[PDB]
Amino acid sequence: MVQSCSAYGCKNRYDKDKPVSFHKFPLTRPSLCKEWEAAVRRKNFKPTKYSSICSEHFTPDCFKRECNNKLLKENAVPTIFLELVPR
Ligand SMILES: [Zn+2]
Repeated sequence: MVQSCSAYGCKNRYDKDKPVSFHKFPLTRPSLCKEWEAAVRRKNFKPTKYSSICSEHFTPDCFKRECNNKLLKENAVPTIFLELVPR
């Protein structure tokens, strides 16, 4: 537990061992960004400290980029909270 994320009551942990990464709510990805909202599903993901997501929810394939701490290409999505379902 060396870093928080948006995911309500998440079990993330920025440890030297745990290869978990963290990202901040992006602006380059807007429409798709709506998807990120699902990543939260909370009252209203306030960009104050919640404007960020952890890898634990993202798909391994979404980490194709070997950047410093910015891995969430157009593909990026918090699948784990994929609300998109047969309404
Ligand atoms: Zn998380």
